[PDB]
Amino acid sequence: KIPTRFSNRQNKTVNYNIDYSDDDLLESEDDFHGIDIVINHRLKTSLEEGKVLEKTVPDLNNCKENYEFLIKWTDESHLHNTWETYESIGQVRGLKRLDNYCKQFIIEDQQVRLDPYVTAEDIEIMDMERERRLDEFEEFHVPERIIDSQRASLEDGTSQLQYLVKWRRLNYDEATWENATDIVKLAPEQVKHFQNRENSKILPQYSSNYTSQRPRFEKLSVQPPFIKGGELRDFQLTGINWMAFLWSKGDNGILADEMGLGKTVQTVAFISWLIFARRQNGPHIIVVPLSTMPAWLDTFEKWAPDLNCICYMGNQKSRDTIREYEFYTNPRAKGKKTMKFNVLLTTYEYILKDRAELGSIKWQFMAVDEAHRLKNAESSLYESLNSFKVANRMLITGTPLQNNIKELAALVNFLMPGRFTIDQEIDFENQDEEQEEYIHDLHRRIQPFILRRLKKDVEKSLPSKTERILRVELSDVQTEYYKNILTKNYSALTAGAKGGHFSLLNIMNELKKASNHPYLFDNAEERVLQKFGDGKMTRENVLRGLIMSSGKMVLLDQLLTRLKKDGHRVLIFSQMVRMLDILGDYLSIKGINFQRLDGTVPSAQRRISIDHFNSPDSNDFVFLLSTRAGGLGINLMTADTVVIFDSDWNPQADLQAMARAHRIGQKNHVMVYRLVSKDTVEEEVLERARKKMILEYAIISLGVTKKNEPNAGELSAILKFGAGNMFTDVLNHAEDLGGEEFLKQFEVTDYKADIDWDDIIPEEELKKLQDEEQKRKDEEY
Amino acid sequence: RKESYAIYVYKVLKQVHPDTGISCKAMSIMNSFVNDVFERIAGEASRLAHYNKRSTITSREIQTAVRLLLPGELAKHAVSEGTKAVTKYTSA
Amino acid sequence: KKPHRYRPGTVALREIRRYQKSTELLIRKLPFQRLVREIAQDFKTDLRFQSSAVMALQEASEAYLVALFEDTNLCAIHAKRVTIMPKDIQLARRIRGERA
Amino acid sequence: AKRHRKVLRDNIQGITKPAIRRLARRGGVKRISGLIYEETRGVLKVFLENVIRDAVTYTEHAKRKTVTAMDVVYALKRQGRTLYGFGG
Repeated sequence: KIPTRFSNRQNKTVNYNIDYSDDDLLESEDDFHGIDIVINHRLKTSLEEGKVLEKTVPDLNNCKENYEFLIKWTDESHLHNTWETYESIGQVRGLKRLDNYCKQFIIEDQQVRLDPYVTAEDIEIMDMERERRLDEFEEFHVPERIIDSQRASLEDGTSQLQYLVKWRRLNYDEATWENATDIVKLAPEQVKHFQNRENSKILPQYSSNYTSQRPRFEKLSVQPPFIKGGELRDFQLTGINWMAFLWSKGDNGILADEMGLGKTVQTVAFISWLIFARRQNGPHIIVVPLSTMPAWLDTFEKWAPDLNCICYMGNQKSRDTIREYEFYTNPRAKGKKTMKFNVLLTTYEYILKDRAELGSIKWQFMAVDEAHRLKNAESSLYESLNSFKVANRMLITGTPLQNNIKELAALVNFLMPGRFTIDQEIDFENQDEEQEEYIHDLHRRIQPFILRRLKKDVEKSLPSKTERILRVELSDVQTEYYKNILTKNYSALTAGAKGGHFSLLNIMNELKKASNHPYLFDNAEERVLQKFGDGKMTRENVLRGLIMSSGKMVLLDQLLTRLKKDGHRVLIFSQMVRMLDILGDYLSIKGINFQRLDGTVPSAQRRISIDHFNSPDSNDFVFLLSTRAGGLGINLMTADTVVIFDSDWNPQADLQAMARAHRIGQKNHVMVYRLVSKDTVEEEVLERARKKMILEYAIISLGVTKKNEPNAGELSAILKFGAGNMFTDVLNHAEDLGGEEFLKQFEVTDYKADIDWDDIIPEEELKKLQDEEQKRKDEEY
Repeated sequence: RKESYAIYVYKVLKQVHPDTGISCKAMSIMNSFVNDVFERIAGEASRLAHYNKRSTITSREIQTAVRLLLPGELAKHAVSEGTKAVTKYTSA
Repeated sequence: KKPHRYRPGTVALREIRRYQKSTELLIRKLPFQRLVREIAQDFKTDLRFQSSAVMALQEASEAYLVALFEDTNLCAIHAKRVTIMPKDIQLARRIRGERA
Repeated sequence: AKRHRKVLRDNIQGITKPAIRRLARRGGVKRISGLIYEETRGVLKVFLENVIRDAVTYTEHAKRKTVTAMDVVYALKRQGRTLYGFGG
């Protein structure tokens, strides 16, 4: 209370309050319909004057009387867009946006139209994106969901019924109050869905109270009637039976089906069964990646149209709109608020951002899609999701085990925290019977809790995928760079164009860079150009330096020529985007129509590139990827060959890379070439990947969905394989019990090139390169 | 086992403000301040002992270092504090 | 295109009164880490950095720049001006002894 | 020419114009001329290399490759700029 010590020093009192008020500055401080979005323009202002004066370029004042612009105004609903003119606007807020649209679109469009140096590819891609935008803007007219209805009084308008409308690709901050009449006349299906949601027969407050007394589940041999949708398949119905039988015992599960089998359809049908049959229609939460979430939204709209599935993304005001307009039946009260929605779709970012506003909900079910993101128990998402108050949880993934047993332990501790323990990592050096007994114990422990179906067991029309490991020797530049890094030679590495502070931290990263290409190091192309092509760099020796600098590039060039000779298209996957830049330059000087995708490319250009590669009239031949980008939703149907340029530590990343082209319904035999640098650090990369594949084939593949006696022999055989080193008509795109299948695609096919400097760029390619270089000087540019 | 000054600074804080806490960064700043003042006074007293050809550091050297380093009323109040502490320690 | 524009100087006074109350670092962390690493690779190669070392460098650099800007503002006020110029920084560093 | 160098040289430009403006606002500066920012970047670079050289010397005395916070504290202390909050 009272202090026992004071100061005898005679200080003056000091006001330490540093809070300031700007009330003395209000003299110069204080003492909604404007232009928001300009969508499209029309060349006729009022009427067609004539076809004359079609040449030259218009100025800013010339466009002020010749064009009319489509305007979406501030605080409007994209249906009151008006075709306006500069003199028809006057002076409103947002005129600078109109000026910017006019300048950018009109000036650059007439510049690309009137430039003689414009190819057909540029004009068709510019038209591509142009139409895409115009239509994305056209999709905003269609209503998607009606939130709430009110009675509003206008200026002597008595009472009017006003709907709160959400749009198709817009969000809840764009939800607008609109008249009921044109909303009914526009899309009455959404209106009748709103009245179906108003006096709905399924609410969280009407849920049953099964407390360890859940009824027994009979097997459903037919599709249930409340799941309308399309038509469930037989393996999907078996999945429904497995999910319902595991829920009836009060247990949680991992749906480990391989991609393409429709896991989303299975879990939406299970949610429909939980709501309709067992009357557990309370608050369910589904946490998905953001890129896949439209594929969840339309699945919920199609297969379970009677459900109150809501969407939880966006900024703060949109999530506030969802929170105080759609969570509660009685949002204006302050006591116990019952829930109104049935299913809440959300993402990981808003689990972390809004754990306080979502953790205080008595959830009846959790479904986490792509649960390998939950593979780390020390992550923030694991601590956020594990603290939720949910009765039943479910993990949906394709790769339950990726690197070690600890990730599977984290998944089963997220499901059942305590009944499963793992305290021994599998080591491929003992090979004793105790490890085999431990493996069989983990087999029999997680057997009913994991359901996994492969793409070969169902849909018996999928062509096989063959993986060939090609080990190539190193070039002289690669060998001297490897020797300089491995036996650290700062003086020798700095020598050549004054260095540039060569960083030898992360030695294995530099060894992988040296195994890929010498040009990944700074000031390394100059030495190869000045030592072999005598530094002139005259458009032909640059390609020779690119090909002959790295030992992977000669095999890549031979594969590219052979696949161009045949009717094949190729994806090329790399772990580095700088090596992707190197290959992009190699195909640019080489002159091959290529497309590219990595983390730097935004999602719109990603969609453009994927649609351009998959078009039937595509001139593209090779499509480059960074391996870990794009998620699981990339469709690469048209390609046939996959070249893994750089191997990953995680083999599931390379498996997803191969499954980008090896999807369901593929019409060609997918061929995979893995490029390996001989006697390098990539050898132990492949050894660790082989050990992880051995581990995944041991635990996961032998516990899917008289052989018990031979299991004690074949586990010992696969452990002897796991304790052995894999490193002791070659480019054919063809191939002419399950245990011997796994012994394939681990063989090493050594490739020897022995190609000298003057063999590459033959007389057909050298004549084309020299004529293009000679004609470039005639046209200057 | 970090050998800090945190508990004594906390007891002094409870003497002067019995209902006021302290953050960890402020405690680190206070520990750095005590270490800085310790090494300033000890270095000045070491220099004073070396200047007078003395092999020992007594309370006179510490007193002279306090009157040299601390300014104004801080100096004389610290001299009174240390003097009555030495007087209390000697008699008992 | 809205009315009620503010007078030039009261907004700057508002930021003066705002940033003198707060105590956070006014420089973004990643450009400062890149600057520290770029400066440090001249003296020695293969240098690792603790995060607290970069934070101590940022605290000291921000305190040094704020004190230099106070001396620079005093220099500019002494020259019957309210705008700081590089000659004010040069005079402040010369009187401080950094340029002397 | 998609390929380029991994290293970056304009890391002094990472100390942006609004950062220098905020640092002047903390210093009580009302109006700033346009030539202030290059001078401020040069002054900051000189101060940073002066501190960093001494910290690196303290690091190589201990036979280390990692610049700890204590080396930065000692480097700032030797030139007469004592910094609290990191020495404990």
